[PDB]
Amino acid sequence: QRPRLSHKGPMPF
Amino acid sequence: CTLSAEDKAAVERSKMIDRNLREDGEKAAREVKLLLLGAGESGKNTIVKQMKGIVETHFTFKDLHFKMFDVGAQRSERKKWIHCFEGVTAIIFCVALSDYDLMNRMHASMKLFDSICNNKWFTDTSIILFLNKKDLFEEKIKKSPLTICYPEYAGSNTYEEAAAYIQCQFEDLNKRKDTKEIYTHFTCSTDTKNVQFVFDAVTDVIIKNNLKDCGLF
Amino acid sequence: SSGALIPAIYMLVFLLGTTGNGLVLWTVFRSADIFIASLAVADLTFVVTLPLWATYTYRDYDWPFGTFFCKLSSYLIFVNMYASVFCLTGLSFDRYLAIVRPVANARLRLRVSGAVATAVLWVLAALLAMPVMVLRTTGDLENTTKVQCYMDYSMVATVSSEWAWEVGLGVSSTTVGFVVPFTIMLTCYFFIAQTIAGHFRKERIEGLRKRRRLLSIIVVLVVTFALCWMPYHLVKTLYMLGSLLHWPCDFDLFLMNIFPYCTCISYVNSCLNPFLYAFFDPRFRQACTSMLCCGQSRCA
Amino acid sequence: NTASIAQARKLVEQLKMEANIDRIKVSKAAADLMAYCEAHAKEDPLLTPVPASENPFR
Amino acid sequence: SELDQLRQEAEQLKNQIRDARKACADATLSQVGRIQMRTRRTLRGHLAKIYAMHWGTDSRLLVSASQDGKLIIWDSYTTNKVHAIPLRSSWVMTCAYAPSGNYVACGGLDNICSIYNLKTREGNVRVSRELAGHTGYLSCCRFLDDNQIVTSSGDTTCALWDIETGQQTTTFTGHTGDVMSLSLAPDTRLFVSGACDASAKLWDVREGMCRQTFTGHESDINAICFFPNGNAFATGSDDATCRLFDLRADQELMTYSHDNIICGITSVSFSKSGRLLLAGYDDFNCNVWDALKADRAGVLAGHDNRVSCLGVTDDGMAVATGSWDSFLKIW
Repeated sequence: QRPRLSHKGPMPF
Repeated sequence: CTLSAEDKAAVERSKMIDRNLREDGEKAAREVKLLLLGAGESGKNTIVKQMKGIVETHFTFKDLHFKMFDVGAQRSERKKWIHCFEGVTAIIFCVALSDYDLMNRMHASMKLFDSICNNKWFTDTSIILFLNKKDLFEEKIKKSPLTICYPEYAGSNTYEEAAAYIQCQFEDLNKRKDTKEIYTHFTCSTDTKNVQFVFDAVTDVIIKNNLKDCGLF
Repeated sequence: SSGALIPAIYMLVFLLGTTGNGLVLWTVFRSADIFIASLAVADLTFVVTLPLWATYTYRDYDWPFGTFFCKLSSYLIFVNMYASVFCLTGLSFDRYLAIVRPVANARLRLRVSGAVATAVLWVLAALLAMPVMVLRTTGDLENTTKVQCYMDYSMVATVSSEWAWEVGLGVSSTTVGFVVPFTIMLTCYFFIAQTIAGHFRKERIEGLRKRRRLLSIIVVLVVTFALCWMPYHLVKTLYMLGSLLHWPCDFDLFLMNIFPYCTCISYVNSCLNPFLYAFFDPRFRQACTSMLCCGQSRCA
Repeated sequence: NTASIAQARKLVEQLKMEANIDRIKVSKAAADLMAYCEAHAKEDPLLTPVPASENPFR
Repeated sequence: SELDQLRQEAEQLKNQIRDARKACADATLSQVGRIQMRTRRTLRGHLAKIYAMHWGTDSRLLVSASQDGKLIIWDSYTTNKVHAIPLRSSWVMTCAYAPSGNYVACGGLDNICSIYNLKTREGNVRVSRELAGHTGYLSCCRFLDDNQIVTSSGDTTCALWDIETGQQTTTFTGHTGDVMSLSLAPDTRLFVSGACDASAKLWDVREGMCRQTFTGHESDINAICFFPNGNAFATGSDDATCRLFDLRADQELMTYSHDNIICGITSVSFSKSGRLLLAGYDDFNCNVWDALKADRAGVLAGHDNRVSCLGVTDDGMAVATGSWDSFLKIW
């Protein structure tokens, strides 16, 4: 599992 | 702007005057003002000479500009002009140690210290207490103990013990121990450290004030 | 299980922030009173536009708001991270200019106090927070039939090197948002602590009670920030780096299982900032209590 | 001493000079104050405000 | 026994004065509307406490003596500053603006009343004279004319100067405490000076003799003003009461007391018709006492610190008050 971490929280990077 | 040429020139004049006032006000916020006070017939004049109505004395030490408002020659009510000096950086206080044998001069000096240190305008202004004429006291103490003027004293007639006792008696009259501090320096007629003691005490006051102000308390 | 916990935690920090920083903003309407006010605005703006993501997490993919709000709210939450960290650091450097060198540093505090630091920090915040709305769009993924909020990184770069773009952006934000400001704050408070320990004499009769309050507040002032903004960037860059070199399955899974909590820990400092910077000095205590008791009745 | 006696003479002379004054009944002075305060009520722009067209401050 | 005989003579004369005052009190002054004033101009530019203020005679120009060592001559109508006169000693406690509008006196803690010159060719304010001769701080300076000035110092004396030669023309002695207040009659023939021993005296500017003594206060007297017809004081004290003495009846007439007020008065001035008696208090507010019924008719709030100066323009159009926060407002 390697999903983007930006589509679950309010901070992309 | 619905203003003739004369009113626009007037507004340019007002702007120039505001520019001059703001510059002079930023300039006079760099100076350290020290109210020089003291009992009658003390070492106030010799301190004035060694450091350099209202008499001002301007001097500088390591790029810090001072001002010493000596309040001499005004025998009027203190409650009517003492609030002019609310905001000085510190209060210098000159007491003569040789006056304990001449009611009692030291008792009157302590009364004036009590009236000044506990005043309602000076609830945040430190005191730089000086004790002049230490050598004449040193010479006189070996002959007359302090019992003539300090009955509770049960110590020796030695310079160090008695000087510490007087320093404690004077620091005791401060009833606001957590907002103002009393810096005591034992000076004499020929002592080249007075300006150093004043500079160090003023730096301490300035730093503790910036701490109270920038929010750290 | 966390699907309801994360939204509830966001709501709890929302209620706390819009109360603490609200009261601070009400009571502050002294140098370092511009920075308190600026810090209060960042906390109120930072937690107010959260209930939108609070509701959104409840379904983890359903974003029942406009495509535009995926830009406005994300831009707010990023500009506010940067403004809050930048302002708090400017506040510590102003304290250093005022407490360590009070005589030789009058001119610098005249130049770079709350007059210019506020404008410049906010400009740098807005200028660094650009790639958060330039690259952020909205899409309804057919694999879930739910309108999710996500980033593309395609509106600017080629997909052939998308791994390097995300690496660069992730490393750059932490470097400009937690590395430099935290080092600056640590240096400033180390020197202020040396000065406080040097000036307040210990060999005094009940005079050192001014030496433990100040040193304790400095230590707390550094440690709160070092323990709030650290785990977030820690796990973030740990995951973005380990997933690219060589990693197992019990490591990455733990990182993904703990990130929705490291992103909730970085929201408690936003609520703590009043109780550490503004309601600590007894001046705001008295004025704020008088104001809170004037118009409010004596009986609940 | 002579200084106290001389100052006492000066004080008693001044205080006796303050005695030879022609007083009037307090009701008369009160009536005069009322009459003045009423005769000039129409020219007090703090007691009877002035219209905004005539007020020079705004 | 000359000392005791003269003391008994003084006591007998005091009894005679008291009985003569009692024999003239058949009634009181006690036998409306609410005022609301709004700040029009706020005059900014000072950096420390403001200690005095005086209106020009044409009702446009001000003078504001603050402890930066700077007099500023404001232009009330548009809030501009005409001049900014730097002082030679920043411990200023008073000021005045000449009736013709030419000179601006300014004194204080240096015991020296300096007289500035506003209208000269060289385009700047030049000191015209420095009237030395007092031994204590200077409290109030009033311009009788362009060539005479009355000063009142902590020497317990008021003294009429002569600007041309700089020499003290007459000296008024008789007070026992400091003199903190002064006000000239509308015809400029009489003074009143309030001393810090609860007494206000009536001087004669052309002779130097004291005529009456207004007693009744219980503390200092911080400020005095004349009734616009020239027959009533209004002495503001430190025990938080104004009083209106009457010159003809030689008796106190009314008191402005209010149990909610424990702070002393710093300045007092009447209105143009003589009905409103404004007053500036230590509690940062000003009140408007209905000078014929003793009731309050307003409050002028909006200062963050003590109100130290106050003066109603000569037209009655405005009331300018200054306060120790360096903001001079115009109601």
